[PDB]
Amino acid sequence: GSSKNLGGKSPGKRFGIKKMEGHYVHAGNILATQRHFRWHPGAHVGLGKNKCLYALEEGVVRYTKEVYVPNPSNSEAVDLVTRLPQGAVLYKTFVHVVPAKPEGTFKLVAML
Amino acid sequence: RGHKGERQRGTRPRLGFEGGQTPFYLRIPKYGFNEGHSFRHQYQPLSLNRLQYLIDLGRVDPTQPIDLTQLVNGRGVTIQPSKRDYGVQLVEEGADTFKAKVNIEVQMASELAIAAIEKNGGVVTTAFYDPRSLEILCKPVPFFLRGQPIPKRMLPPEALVPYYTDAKNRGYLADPARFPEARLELARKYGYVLPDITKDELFKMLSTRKDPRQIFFGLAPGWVVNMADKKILKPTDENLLKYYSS
Amino acid sequence: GSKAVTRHRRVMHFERQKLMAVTEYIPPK
Amino acid sequence: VKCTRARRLKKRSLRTLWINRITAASQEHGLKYPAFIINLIKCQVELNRK
RNA sequence: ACCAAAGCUAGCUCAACAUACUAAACAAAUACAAAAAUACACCAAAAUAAAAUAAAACAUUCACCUAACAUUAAAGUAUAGGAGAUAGAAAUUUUUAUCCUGACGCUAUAGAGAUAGUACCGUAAGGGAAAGAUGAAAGAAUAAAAUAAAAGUAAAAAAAAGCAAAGAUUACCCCUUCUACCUUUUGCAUAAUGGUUUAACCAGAAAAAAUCUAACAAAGAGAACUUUAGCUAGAUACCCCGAAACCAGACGAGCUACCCAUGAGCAGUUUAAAAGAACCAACUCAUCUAUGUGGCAAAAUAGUGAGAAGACUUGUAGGUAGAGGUGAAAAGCCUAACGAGCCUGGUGAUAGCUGGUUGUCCGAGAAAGAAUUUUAGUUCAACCUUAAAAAUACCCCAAAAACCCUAAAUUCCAAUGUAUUUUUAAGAGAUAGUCUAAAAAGGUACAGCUUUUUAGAAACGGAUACAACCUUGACUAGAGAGUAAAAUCUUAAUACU
RNA sequence: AACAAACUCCUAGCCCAAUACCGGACUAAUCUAUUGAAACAUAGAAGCAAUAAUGUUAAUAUGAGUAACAAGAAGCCUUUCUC
RNA sequence: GUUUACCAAAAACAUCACCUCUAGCAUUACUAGUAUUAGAGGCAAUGCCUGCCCAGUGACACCAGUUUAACGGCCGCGGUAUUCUGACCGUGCAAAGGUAGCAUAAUCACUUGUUCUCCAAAUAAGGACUUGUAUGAAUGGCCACACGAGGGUUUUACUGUCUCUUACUUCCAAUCAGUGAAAUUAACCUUCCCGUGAAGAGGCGGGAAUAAAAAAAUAAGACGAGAAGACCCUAUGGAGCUUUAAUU
RNA sequence: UCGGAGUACAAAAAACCCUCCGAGUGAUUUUAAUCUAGACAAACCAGUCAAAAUAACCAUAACAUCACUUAUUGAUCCAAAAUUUUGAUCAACGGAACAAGUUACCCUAGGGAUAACAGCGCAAUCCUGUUCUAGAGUUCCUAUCGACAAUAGGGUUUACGACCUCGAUGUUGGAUCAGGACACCCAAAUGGUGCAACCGCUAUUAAAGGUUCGUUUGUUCAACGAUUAAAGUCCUACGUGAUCUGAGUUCAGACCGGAGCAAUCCAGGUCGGUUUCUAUCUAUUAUAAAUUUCUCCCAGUACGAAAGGACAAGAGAAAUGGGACCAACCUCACAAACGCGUCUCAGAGAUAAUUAAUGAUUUAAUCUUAACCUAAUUAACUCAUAAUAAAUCCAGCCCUAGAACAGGGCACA
Ligand SMILES: *C(=O)[C@H](CCSC)NC=O
Ligand SMILES: [K+]
Ligand SMILES: [K+]
Ligand SMILES: [K+]
Ligand SMILES: [K+]
Ligand SMILES: [K+]
Ligand SMILES: [K+]
Ligand SMILES: [K+]
Ligand SMILES: [K+]
Ligand SMILES: [K+]
Ligand SMILES: [K+]
Ligand SMILES: [K+]
Ligand SMILES: [K+]
Ligand SMILES: [K+]
Ligand SMILES: [K+]
Ligand SMILES: [K+]
Ligand SMILES: [K+]
Ligand SMILES: [K+]
Ligand SMILES: [K+]
Ligand SMILES: [Mg+2]
Ligand SMILES: [Mg+2]
Ligand SMILES: [Mg+2]
Ligand SMILES: [Mg+2]
Ligand SMILES: [Mg+2]
Ligand SMILES: [Mg+2]
Ligand SMILES: [Mg+2]
Ligand SMILES: [Mg+2]
Ligand SMILES: [Mg+2]
Ligand SMILES: [Mg+2]
Ligand SMILES: [Mg+2]
Ligand SMILES: [Mg+2]
Ligand SMILES: [Mg+2]
Ligand SMILES: [Mg+2]
Ligand SMILES: [Mg+2]
Ligand SMILES: [Mg+2]
Ligand SMILES: [Mg+2]
Ligand SMILES: [Mg+2]
Ligand SMILES: [Mg+2]
Ligand SMILES: [Mg+2]
Ligand SMILES: [Mg+2]
Ligand SMILES: [Mg+2]
Ligand SMILES: [Mg+2]
Ligand SMILES: [Mg+2]
Ligand SMILES: [Mg+2]
Ligand SMILES: [Mg+2]
Ligand SMILES: [Mg+2]
Ligand SMILES: [Mg+2]
Ligand SMILES: [Mg+2]
Ligand SMILES: [Mg+2]
Ligand SMILES: [Mg+2]
Ligand SMILES: [Mg+2]
Ligand SMILES: [Mg+2]
Ligand SMILES: [Mg+2]
Ligand SMILES: [Mg+2]
Ligand SMILES: [Mg+2]
Ligand SMILES: [Mg+2]
Ligand SMILES: [Mg+2]
Ligand SMILES: [Mg+2]
Ligand SMILES: [Mg+2]
Ligand SMILES: [Mg+2]
Ligand SMILES: [Mg+2]
Ligand SMILES: [Mg+2]
Ligand SMILES: [Mg+2]
Ligand SMILES: [Mg+2]
Ligand SMILES: [Mg+2]
Ligand SMILES: [Mg+2]
Ligand SMILES: [Mg+2]
Ligand SMILES: [Mg+2]
Ligand SMILES: [Mg+2]
Ligand SMILES: [Mg+2]
Ligand SMILES: [Mg+2]
Ligand SMILES: [Mg+2]
Ligand SMILES: [Mg+2]
Ligand SMILES: [Mg+2]
Ligand SMILES: [Mg+2]
Ligand SMILES: [Mg+2]
Ligand SMILES: [Mg+2]
Ligand SMILES: [Mg+2]
Ligand SMILES: [Mg+2]
Ligand SMILES: [Mg+2]
Ligand SMILES: [Mg+2]
Ligand SMILES: [Mg+2]
Ligand SMILES: [Mg+2]
Ligand SMILES: [Mg+2]
Ligand SMILES: [Mg+2]
Ligand SMILES: [Mg+2]
Ligand SMILES: [Mg+2]
Ligand SMILES: [Mg+2]
Ligand SMILES: [Mg+2]
Ligand SMILES: [Mg+2]
Ligand SMILES: [Mg+2]
Ligand SMILES: [Mg+2]
Ligand SMILES: [Mg+2]
Ligand SMILES: [Mg+2]
Ligand SMILES: [Mg+2]
Ligand SMILES: [Mg+2]
Ligand SMILES: [Mg+2]
Ligand SMILES: [Mg+2]
Ligand SMILES: [Mg+2]
Ligand SMILES: [Mg+2]
Ligand SMILES: [Mg+2]
Ligand SMILES: [Mg+2]
Ligand SMILES: [Mg+2]
Ligand SMILES: [Mg+2]
Ligand SMILES: [Mg+2]
Ligand SMILES: [Mg+2]
Ligand SMILES: [Mg+2]
Ligand SMILES: [Mg+2]
Ligand SMILES: [Mg+2]
Ligand SMILES: [Mg+2]
Ligand SMILES: [Mg+2]
Ligand SMILES: [Mg+2]
Ligand SMILES: [Mg+2]
Ligand SMILES: [Mg+2]
Ligand SMILES: [Mg+2]
Ligand SMILES: [Mg+2]
Ligand SMILES: [Mg+2]
Ligand SMILES: [Mg+2]
Ligand SMILES: [Mg+2]
Ligand SMILES: [Mg+2]
Ligand SMILES: [Mg+2]
Ligand SMILES: [Mg+2]
Ligand SMILES: [Mg+2]
Ligand SMILES: [Mg+2]
Ligand SMILES: [Mg+2]
Ligand SMILES: [Mg+2]
Ligand SMILES: [Mg+2]
Ligand SMILES: [Mg+2]
Ligand SMILES: [Mg+2]
Ligand SMILES: [Mg+2]
Ligand SMILES: [Mg+2]
Ligand SMILES: [Mg+2]
Ligand SMILES: [Mg+2]
Ligand SMILES: [Mg+2]
Ligand SMILES: [Mg+2]
Ligand SMILES: [Mg+2]
Ligand SMILES: [Mg+2]
Ligand SMILES: [Mg+2]
Ligand SMILES: [Mg+2]
Ligand SMILES: [Mg+2]
Ligand SMILES: [Mg+2]
Ligand SMILES: [Mg+2]
Ligand SMILES: [Mg+2]
Ligand SMILES: [Mg+2]
Ligand SMILES: [Mg+2]
Ligand SMILES: [Mg+2]
Ligand SMILES: [Mg+2]
Ligand SMILES: [Mg+2]
Ligand SMILES: [Mg+2]
Ligand SMILES: [Mg+2]
Ligand SMILES: [Mg+2]
Ligand SMILES: [Mg+2]
Ligand SMILES: [Mg+2]
Ligand SMILES: [Mg+2]
Ligand SMILES: [Mg+2]
Ligand SMILES: [Mg+2]
Repeated sequence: GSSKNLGGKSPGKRFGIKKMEGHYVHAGNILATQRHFRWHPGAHVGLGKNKCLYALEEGVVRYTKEVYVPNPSNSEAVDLVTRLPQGAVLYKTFVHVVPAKPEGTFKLVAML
Repeated sequence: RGHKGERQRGTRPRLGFEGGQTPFYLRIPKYGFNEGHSFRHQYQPLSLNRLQYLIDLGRVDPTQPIDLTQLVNGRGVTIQPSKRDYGVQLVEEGADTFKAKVNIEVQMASELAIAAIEKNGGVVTTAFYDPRSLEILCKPVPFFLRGQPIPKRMLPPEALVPYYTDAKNRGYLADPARFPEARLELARKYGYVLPDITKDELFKMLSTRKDPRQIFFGLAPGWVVNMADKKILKPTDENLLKYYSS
Repeated sequence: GSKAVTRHRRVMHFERQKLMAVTEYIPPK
Repeated sequence: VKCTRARRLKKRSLRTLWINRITAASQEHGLKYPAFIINLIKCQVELNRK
């Protein structure tokens, strides 16, 4: 016969994890890019409009399992929390960046 | 060579052709980076570090006034009139260690370069040279062998009139009455005492200048230099004298 | 090449045949 | 080309020829070649087949 | 021992100088059908060159390509271009005379085509060769000297068995071991391509950026330019043969198509008939079959056939010429090939396509990701080669990477084992893949089938033969030794009174 | 057990395969600059090397002494016969 | 009568006849002519005929319009007389809806349509039946005399065509004497079988056979010799022809 | 061309004329600024995020939202608008500024990288045998058959793949000559039967020989007439064109129907249409020792209610095939050749399926991959037997011997 399926060809977007645990990253480096929320951002990690995670401070990347407390203004998420039984808590994965360099140091500039 | 194709038969396409695909040099929008580059003026930079270096080694001497011709004979700078070079600009790279006292004439100067020279008690003046005149000025001996009268130096174009008319740039066409007040402003700005140049024994040499219609020192338009006989020819007709002096 | 599952008792690689012959069952005597 | 390849085979062919002579001379005494060689090495007698 | 071999002149090439440039011969005859002494004439002419090609197609465009007055620079600059390919000035500058001219040019398949535009092939324009060797004397031919060396033959036919040889051997064979050589391919002893053999001849060429060596150095260069260690000079580089075609100008209607002139043929027989009537010769066509197929013949011979007073055959001579002529249209014929002649010039047309590519040895050594009138090709990335700089590369434990269920396992990383990797500067090839094991898909849970991902291989040993399976770190010599993969696989069965 | 490799030992070394592309060291034969003087050395230059293009020219073979070609007879020699 | 000189001589072209079209006229064609003339074409004597259609295109008029012997075209669906058939009727679209004739034809397929005659036996041939849903009227329909190196069938007569080959002559042929060519050729010391293999082996593997040469024969193989496959595809390779391709 | 899910199971990437969904934009207002660290992605061109800083406004205010939110899009040049800005089903979507058909009149360069013919691979299709019994067979599974299903093998058909050949592997049917297989049509032997006999159906064993002549079609095939013991199936480059044929396919001419405005096209028909080769090598160029049918007879017997009607055994005559020969007839103008004419044609061993005797494992029985002995029994095949036979005159002539070379005669002829 004849082919009915069309348009199935599309290259991958290379969605995945870029920096593993222990990698030393600087400010602005994209930790990971994703389609859906696979890894939630953590401490010192921003979140772009396309759900990509980028480090805000220079340091060591760490991955952690933590609890999930949704924003009350998010109607869909708060409804899911409402229907949970009393003994359960949501758990999600997070990406952290523990800072390495200190904020600054005091130096002698002038001795009057 | 290879095995078959356009490699072994030597008929591969031109340079920059990517096989039907639009080439890299044809998919970039046109913008003016070299628009009118053949008409932009160029100035060879001269640093005060090199100017001090020439004087210490005897390449040039401050006793005699220094202009573009003396720099070329000293192998300090090379000027190519063909490549739209309009002279030498003074830069301030070595202003801190400049201890010479000269009467230098250039085609462009900076605020710090002028201040550095005036600190020691020198004179800086900027003059414009047409490419027809600049070729003669940089290579005087070849010109004198062409058997032609010395022509008048042309005026700067409308674009370069303000630069050589203001007293801030020490323009050759500037009003001399505004030089002393402009000189003192630089002395006040950089905090150096302005020397009284009129009390130095070289005041006659330091005050030497050129007429705007004059090319060389002491020579006049219309003169023919017969180098073989070591004699200078001068015109006599009223029209010839008027044309070469107007 | 044939599929992993066929209808004709797929012939093993010769190295695998030796493995199937050295790992036989010998009843106690 | 045949000269070099045969030169490699020259050593093999002569070694094969020696074994046939050793086997022929060993069978004459009623002892096979495999029994004549291993039971001679066990006596620490290191004689090559040549 | 024949056939053969050897020789060094003939002359030529590229310049320079240079008179200033259709030679030599012209007694007679030469543009009547040239070389024929002699009668009322006509005579003469111009209209931009086009295209093959490049732009990977092709329409605007495409250097030189008829007419420039040169050289050093301005400059491959200003400008002109489906603004693509490529095309490209000027203003302004530089240049001292005569002699010193000859040859790191050839030596009879070279150099001009040349002993010669002659033989010879073409109606014509046109194409166009091979060919010489003794010595001081051949007025020294019972004459003399020289290599006796190419393929091919003779002296001298052959004796089982094999890519014609090697290992050898007292011995030519007999024995043992080896699937011609290049090209082209995933893979060729292949029954895929080319070559009978010999001699002669025949195919890599350019200096912008770069690397190596040297001069001088913040300056270099014997002007004109380049310069934040650069500038000047040297050395290191990129083939040959071949289309069908396209354009312009010549020469061809003595064959053939048609026509205009001028001539010449048709006997007998049958009919009031010279009626595109009838029988049958000369004569003209060529239906059918058989010989012939490098033939007698680049279209014929033998037999047999159709017309044979007409729209008929035929001689001489003239006319129409290729964007055309001519045609009772067969897309026929126009000098033995006409879907549009031949010759020369443009022309060394251009081919991603086929074939060819000439001494020895040594080092390292690649199977395909992305665009593309693109998949028969190119240009990038990866990989790799040469040189250089630098510090980290592989293996890599614990920790770590998603939400309903989910295998083999990947990513990332210290130690450790080991020397690799990155960067900079120059680069080409390749981009047409075959099988085995594993995870899948299409198919017939078919293919030596097809599309992807991971891994392997392309022995001179083993599976008798064998590209892909197994053993194997590919040097040379030895008549030494130890080993690896591996050589014949199992059963072949049932009395129940 | 044995027999069995480009593997690995043993004795000497010049001390490890290859297609496209790339790198290197040498070198046959010519001419020229200086040497050399029974045929060479160090250099500078190129028409610088042919077992392969249904390659060009010339000469040789094989096919093969094979395919195929021709003169009517006798005599007294040029005259009679047969077509 | 004519044509593809050199594979087609025919059913193709021409042709008398009929018809359409364009032109009122002078010094080189047509023509030393003047519409009963001369060109540009179609179709093919004769005989009986040549039906309907200017919507489209083209031409003329160059405006309405006029022209098909100009290019071309010349219909569905549903119901209806016991059954069958469908005179008729409903409804729709068109410029008109294939009229006369002939017909399983040289006429898509169905197809060896069905039937009769011919033969012992008929995918042949002739005569009928006939929607041929793709026949058809000067791109001509239909009928006939004469004619045909066209194509098909039947009877009669003859015969080596054949059942079934044979005898005898000449040119070839084979021996002797003379002259003496061509395609071809990697090297050959050039076997058979089974198996293997770039998938059909004189050459590999496992076995068999095996003194060496000459002459005369038959053509199974050497993927025999000959022509760089005419078929097929590819090439940003050509050319001829046509037009509603692009540019002009 | 662009996006999502599976193939691609756990970092990334990953294909098919693979399996399924979509996009070539709408709705709304929160109308979404300037400038810059660092990164993801990637051949390139493109695509994405983004802290700090500045301005905007709660006076220390930057993610436009929703529809699977992911895709909702286009490079230069060029053109138009104010200079801010815009412009393509350029969808062939990395895009030539603007270009269709046909070629069987075809040409050139190449490809077995790629088709038709042939081989090969494979077995969907096809063919052959077995396993399983529901049932058909009046009762009765398997005398003859056997649905739904199981399993093994053959390589004939149409396909599938595109692996060897396109610097050529010549292509249907006949003519000639046939080589081979057995899954046998006839001939021979035998088991079973819903086998009385006759005529049949079915199964086992055997391949030495044989398998007709005609009308139509180019035909293989098929139909029909006559006959035979029977008119087998298939392989062999669907054998065989360097042996022949060219009717058909399969060039150039020409009509008819149809498609196209045309050129031209049609596995639609019709008429016509060049079939080349001198044999180099391999291979090859005569032994025999028959086969079938019909008649008569047995016999109108056996067998059967009758109707019908045998086998074996005996005798004879023909046909084909093998090998020979002219007294006659016939071809016959040589003294020969020739057919249409004449002549001749064979014994023993040995077997397959099957049938029977004796007899043990199993003191019965039982033909025995139990022993000994023995019996009935297909065709091949083997052999008896027959043919061949003398080593060494050979110039010449003759010959029923012969291409040459050889061979037989030449004393009385
Ligand atoms: C099929 O017809 C083809 C020829 C085409 S040209 C007559 N066969 C080729 O072998
Ligand atoms: K071939
Ligand atoms: K080839
Ligand atoms: K070749
Ligand atoms: K003429
Ligand atoms: K002739
Ligand atoms: K290509
Ligand atoms: K005729
Ligand atoms: K009309
Ligand atoms: K009829
Ligand atoms: K005729
Ligand atoms: K043969
Ligand atoms: K495209
Ligand atoms: K198949
Ligand atoms: K072929
Ligand atoms: K048979
Ligand atoms: K042979
Ligand atoms: K006869
Ligand atoms: K028993
Ligand atoms: Mg993809
Ligand atoms: Mg996808
Ligand atoms: Mg090549
Ligand atoms: Mg290639
Ligand atoms: Mg394109
Ligand atoms: Mg400069
Ligand atoms: Mg596989
Ligand atoms: Mg072009
Ligand atoms: Mg090209
Ligand atoms: Mg031009
Ligand atoms: Mg313009
Ligand atoms: Mg010469
Ligand atoms: Mg020579
Ligand atoms: Mg010789
Ligand atoms: Mg041998
Ligand atoms: Mg091989
Ligand atoms: Mg191939
Ligand atoms: Mg290759
Ligand atoms: Mg070959
Ligand atoms: Mg080839
Ligand atoms: Mg050849
Ligand atoms: Mg350079
Ligand atoms: Mg052109
Ligand atoms: Mg022309
Ligand atoms: Mg004539
Ligand atoms: Mg007459
Ligand atoms: Mg007549
Ligand atoms: Mg004749
Ligand atoms: Mg004849
Ligand atoms: Mg005759
Ligand atoms: Mg006649
Ligand atoms: Mg007649
Ligand atoms: Mg002429
Ligand atoms: Mg014409
Ligand atoms: Mg004619
Ligand atoms: Mg025609
Ligand atoms: Mg035609
Ligand atoms: Mg010609
Ligand atoms: Mg070329
Ligand atoms: Mg590829
Ligand atoms: Mg690269
Ligand atoms: Mg770990
Ligand atoms: Mg590490
Ligand atoms: Mg490729
Ligand atoms: Mg593959
Ligand atoms: Mg495969
Ligand atoms: Mg791989
Ligand atoms: Mg081996
Ligand atoms: Mg080793
Ligand atoms: Mg060993
Ligand atoms: Mg190596
Ligand atoms: Mg390769
Ligand atoms: Mg040298
Ligand atoms: Mg050379
Ligand atoms: Mg040579
Ligand atoms: Mg040839
Ligand atoms: Mg050659
Ligand atoms: Mg010669
Ligand atoms: Mg000869
Ligand atoms: Mg011969
Ligand atoms: Mg002869
Ligand atoms: Mg006629
Ligand atoms: Mg003809
Ligand atoms: Mg004729
Ligand atoms: Mg003819
Ligand atoms: Mg009429
Ligand atoms: Mg008529
Ligand atoms: Mg006609
Ligand atoms: Mg007609
Ligand atoms: Mg009509
Ligand atoms: Mg009208
Ligand atoms: Mg009728
Ligand atoms: Mg009719
Ligand atoms: Mg029909
Ligand atoms: Mg017929
Ligand atoms: Mg007939
Ligand atoms: Mg009829
Ligand atoms: Mg019709
Ligand atoms: Mg009409
Ligand atoms: Mg018609
Ligand atoms: Mg008549
Ligand atoms: Mg007739
Ligand atoms: Mg008759
Ligand atoms: Mg002879
Ligand atoms: Mg032999
Ligand atoms: Mg074989
Ligand atoms: Mg062998
Ligand atoms: Mg063999
Ligand atoms: Mg002969
Ligand atoms: Mg012969
Ligand atoms: Mg061969
Ligand atoms: Mg053949
Ligand atoms: Mg051949
Ligand atoms: Mg070809
Ligand atoms: Mg074709
Ligand atoms: Mg293409
Ligand atoms: Mg083209
Ligand atoms: Mg062209
Ligand atoms: Mg043309
Ligand atoms: Mg148009
Ligand atoms: Mg990256
Ligand atoms: Mg901010
Ligand atoms: Mg462009
Ligand atoms: Mg594209
Ligand atoms: Mg893309
Ligand atoms: Mg372009
Ligand atoms: Mg035709
Ligand atoms: Mg061709
Ligand atoms: Mg391929
Ligand atoms: Mg064939
Ligand atoms: Mg096939
Ligand atoms: Mg084949
Ligand atoms: Mg099978
Ligand atoms: Mg029942
Ligand atoms: Mg099966
Ligand atoms: Mg293939
Ligand atoms: Mg394939
Ligand atoms: Mg060949
Ligand atoms: Mg036959
Ligand atoms: Mg047979
Ligand atoms: Mg049987
Ligand atoms: Mg029977
Ligand atoms: Mg055949
Ligand atoms: Mg045939
Ligand atoms: Mg023939
Ligand atoms: Mg043949
Ligand atoms: Mg025919
Ligand atoms: Mg027609
Ligand atoms: Mg005929
Ligand atoms: Mg025909
Ligand atoms: Mg022979
Ligand atoms: Mg023959
Ligand atoms: Mg009887
Ligand atoms: Mg007989
Ligand atoms: Mg008993
Ligand atoms: Mg015997
Ligand atoms: Mg005798």
